[PDB]
Amino acid sequence: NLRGVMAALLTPFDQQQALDKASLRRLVQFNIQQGIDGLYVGGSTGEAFVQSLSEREQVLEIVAEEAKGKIKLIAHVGCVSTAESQQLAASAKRYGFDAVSAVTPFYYPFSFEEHCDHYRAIIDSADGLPMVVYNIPALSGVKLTLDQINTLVTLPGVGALKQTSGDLYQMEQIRREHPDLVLYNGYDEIFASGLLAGADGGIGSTYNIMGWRYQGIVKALKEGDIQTAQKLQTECNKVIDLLIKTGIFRGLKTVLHYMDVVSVPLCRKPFGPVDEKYLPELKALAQQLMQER
Amino acid sequence: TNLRGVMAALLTPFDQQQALDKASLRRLVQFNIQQGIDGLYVGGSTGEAFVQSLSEREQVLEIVAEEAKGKIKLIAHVGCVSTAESQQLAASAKRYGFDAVSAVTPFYYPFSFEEHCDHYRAIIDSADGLPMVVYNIPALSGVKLTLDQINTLVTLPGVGALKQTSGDLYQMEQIRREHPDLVLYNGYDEIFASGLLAGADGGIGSTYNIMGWRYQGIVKALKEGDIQTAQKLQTECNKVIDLLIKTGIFRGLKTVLHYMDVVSVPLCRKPFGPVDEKYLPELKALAQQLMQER
Amino acid sequence: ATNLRGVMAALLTPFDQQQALDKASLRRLVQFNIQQGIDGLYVGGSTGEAFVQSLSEREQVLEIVAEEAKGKIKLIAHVGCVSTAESQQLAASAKRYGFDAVSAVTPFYYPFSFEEHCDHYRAIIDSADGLPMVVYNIPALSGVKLTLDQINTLVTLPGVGALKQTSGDLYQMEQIRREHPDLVLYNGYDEIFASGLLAGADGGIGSTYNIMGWRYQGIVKALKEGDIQTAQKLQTECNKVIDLLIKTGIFRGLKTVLHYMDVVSVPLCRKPFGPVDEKYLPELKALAQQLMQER
Amino acid sequence: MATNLRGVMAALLTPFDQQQALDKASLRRLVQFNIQQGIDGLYVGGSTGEAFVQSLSEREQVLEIVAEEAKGKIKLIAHVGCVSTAESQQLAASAKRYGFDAVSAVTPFYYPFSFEEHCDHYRAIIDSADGLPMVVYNIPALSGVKLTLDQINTLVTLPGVGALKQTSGDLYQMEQIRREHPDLVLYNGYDEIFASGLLAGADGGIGSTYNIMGWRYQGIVKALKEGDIQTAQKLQTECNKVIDLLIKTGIFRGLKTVLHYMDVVSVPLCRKPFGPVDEKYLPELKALAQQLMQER
Repeated sequence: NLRGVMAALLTPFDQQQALDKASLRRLVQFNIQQGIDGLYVGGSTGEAFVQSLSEREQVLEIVAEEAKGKIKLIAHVGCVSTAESQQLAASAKRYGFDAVSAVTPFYYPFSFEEHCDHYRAIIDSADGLPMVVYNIPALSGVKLTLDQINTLVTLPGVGALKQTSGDLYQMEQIRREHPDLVLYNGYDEIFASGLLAGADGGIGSTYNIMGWRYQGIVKALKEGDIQTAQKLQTECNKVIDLLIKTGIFRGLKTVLHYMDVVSVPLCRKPFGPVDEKYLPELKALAQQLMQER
Repeated sequence: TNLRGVMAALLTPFDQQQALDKASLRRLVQFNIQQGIDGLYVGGSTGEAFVQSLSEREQVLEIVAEEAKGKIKLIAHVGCVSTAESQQLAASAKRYGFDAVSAVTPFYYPFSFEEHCDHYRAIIDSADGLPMVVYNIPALSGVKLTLDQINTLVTLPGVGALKQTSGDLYQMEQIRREHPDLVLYNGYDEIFASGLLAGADGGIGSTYNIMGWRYQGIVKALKEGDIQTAQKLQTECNKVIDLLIKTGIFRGLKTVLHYMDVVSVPLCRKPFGPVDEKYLPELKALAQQLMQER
Repeated sequence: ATNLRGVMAALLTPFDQQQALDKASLRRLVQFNIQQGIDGLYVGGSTGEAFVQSLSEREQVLEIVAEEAKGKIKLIAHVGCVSTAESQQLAASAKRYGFDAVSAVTPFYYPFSFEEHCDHYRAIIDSADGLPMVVYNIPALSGVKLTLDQINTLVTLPGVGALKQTSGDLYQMEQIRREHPDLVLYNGYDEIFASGLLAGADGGIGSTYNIMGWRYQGIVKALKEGDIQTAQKLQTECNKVIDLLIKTGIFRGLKTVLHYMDVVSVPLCRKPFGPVDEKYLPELKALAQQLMQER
Repeated sequence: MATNLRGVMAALLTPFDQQQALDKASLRRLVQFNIQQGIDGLYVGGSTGEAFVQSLSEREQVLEIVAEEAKGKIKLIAHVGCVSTAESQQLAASAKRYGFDAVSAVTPFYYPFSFEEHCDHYRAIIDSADGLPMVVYNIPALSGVKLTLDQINTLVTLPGVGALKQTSGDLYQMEQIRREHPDLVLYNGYDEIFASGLLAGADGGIGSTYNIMGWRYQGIVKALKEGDIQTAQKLQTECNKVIDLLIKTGIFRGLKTVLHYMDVVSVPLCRKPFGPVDEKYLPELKALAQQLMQER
């Protein structure tokens, strides 16, 4: 079962921008400890697009060694290139991941038929692991229609859709057309509303530092406690407001650093460092979250 | 009391000659009242105000007031590109006894934010006491405001509410967080349930004319913590919206109301065209379903 | 000329302190444009602040401009409104006043199907009673984004004799010319006039022609004689002015310059348009001086 | 002449074999083909070279081979841009080692970087270019990065920047850039508006279609220089008939196909996800190759 609340994993680096293996392992265990349902590895949040294929494979392998069998593992193997995506898909299979995922190839304009074959090819290389289609127009620049999304999710081998879109009319339409589809809400800031619209879970960057809040929203809605669901979402959004100001990945890494999970809170260039004017708020947030749970 | 609630965006019935059908207008107002609607938003996009003259818009305002003043809440959309024209309608809404005025951000010409603010100020002055409902609808106006700009508009002297026709529910939550007492109407019918959850405390929509009770049912369900009921109702509303978008929203609604014996002639004004005859069976069946449901 | 090709100024509508039409200034502006050697005037469009004017006010301007310039220069009446019926009323008036053609922006605000847009133009053409129609494509303001195929269909509708192309896409400008060798095609963005002509436009309609139309005529002439350098220098000078007008506000900046040229009595635009920022007056006054000396 | 970057330069394609691997023989043939039609230089490793579906070592291999074939004969610009600053720096150092005349980098994409981050990205690559002028690359349609004129002005005035490849159809901005930077090397990016772009202020251009008809673009430059507007328009019109076709067929694969018929490229395939050319377009593509060879 792929339904659930899963954190989009960050990739810790050292002062020289190389992978910090010890912090990667610590972050994986940290997520498992807070009760996350699984991890989405090698996606936007893992800074995969500023990593080489071998670096992405190194991360996939380490995460699997640390969490395989404990929580669900989804490997985002998407690249612009189909061949590169296939290589990562085959490696994900070798490492024992539960599923693979791929963002719609970007930069170059591709036809819908080309997108479809891209997914089919990756699915073939995944050799048995279900595919999680990844729709994120804001970053990819690829704007799919409802009909096209329906076609992609019905392709043989596709078992889920990560929907990073704020269009909750479309979210409802997708659920209506696919009653059994695993549908992950992609924008943390509308999680509650996304679930109400039809999503049955979610994948997000902020889950790394407060995943229990999202689990709390799932529970609140299940119990019909709208008040609690809204309060939790509101608190999540106060945090998201901050992270958007500071820079999301580096802000999260900085909080995790103050929690003693991540040794060095740096992202790879061109991402810059966190503006020191935000440290007081980030330190206070880490303290608050550590006390909270 | 207050302006919170579920308000239908009133349609303007026309006769075979594109002229106001007074009889059908009155029937539609009473029809909405009987559905349990909290009020009516008159003279906005749904009323085809932008293809009507000022005199025609005033006529609709006056008649609706005669039919519902004192029974339900009445909000008059007096917005025009012109500030002076908007002011004229504002003065008329006051004269007819409306509860509030509203104005879409002036469109077509690119205006600076300062000009948008002064526009609202001038209309509020002419509204002579009636609270202003700011109207954010980027998809149609082409005006894209930032959260900071929206906060400034809703805090202008005389503003008492915001009609938020935006599918951005992160911003909906941000607005609620910044203005806990603000009257906030969800503008897109298709995400009503999610909009309320995010922070809206009511809504204004075109489809309320034929199934307002369903939206009232969503408010009740969420209030009683009945998530499934709220979702099921929203799903049903969206099945209707799917159809209406295919047929054309205003004319599709008028056609359903026609089969409900409310609107004599379901036509919209040109350039709007007629409903494709192939959709009549579905619209008639829908009208039948709704009537049996209500 | 026995055709509609040429350089036509998009006429501004002078108002008094009460924001009411200033007839004396309107007449002066019309004569001023004729004196500049303009080929014609495009009346009642964006630049005339038509969308903050009533139907009767738009008609009043049409009548006056006709009284002043009919038979002297070409006159195109922009009768476009969101409403088809309202557009038809203005079309009938334009015919009665003796305008040479009518024009209409793609109806906006509400989303209309392409078929509805086509019927809209057909209806107005019917009311124009013989006057040719100038289709008006201006996506930036109207929000209507037509494809090349749709534009081709619109320009070939019975009764259509021209297209005002307010688009910065010069690939599409060339494609339109390639598909319609005889079509009258007006470049709409003053700031790319020279390049627009090179791409295929055979004339233009613009707001800034009101204060320096002779520069645009100079560009047409320069290109006709193969004097690229002169064409570029003129376009550059036009853009220096356009840079300023965009900062000050185009319509009010233009009106202010005209005020200093003793053409417009009160350089005000109608609300929500605000007044010019006094900090710009020095530059605007200097520009007026320069333009007058240039003549 | 020795250091001048102004001119008409083809955005080089990367020929592959049936297995999607680099076809060195065809790459060499394509370089010579461009030199023979009088091109002023080559822009290598950009969008057109399918760089974003190539690995760093593959991009370096192409850079090295092109240098061996054309260094000293025509100008060579190495597009070393990657989303990652470190990868870009690696390519920049290699470009200098191979003897390129300049480097270039597209604004990093996918992730929403701040303007300050874009600036530091360019500064870092410029440092690694150790002497080679930088050609800023503005192409919003593909990168999704929309810069303001003020931001473009800041970028082109960074120490070490000697040019800007402007892939934008906004000719008002093209003129504004020329007015603000009278000595800046400004390349028109959209082939379909080349003539108008030069008139607006560009002093040269870089484009994909130059690979099959570069002499036409040189013809437009000469025409405008001589004041022959009719000839300039005629050439642009013929170029646009071709561009209309390539947009329908797929630009890179359509070009490779024409080059295959001109006996330059062995196998005209692009790398997946790019699909093959729809066979219904082969008649026009073959006829185009015949026409161009006749013309040349």
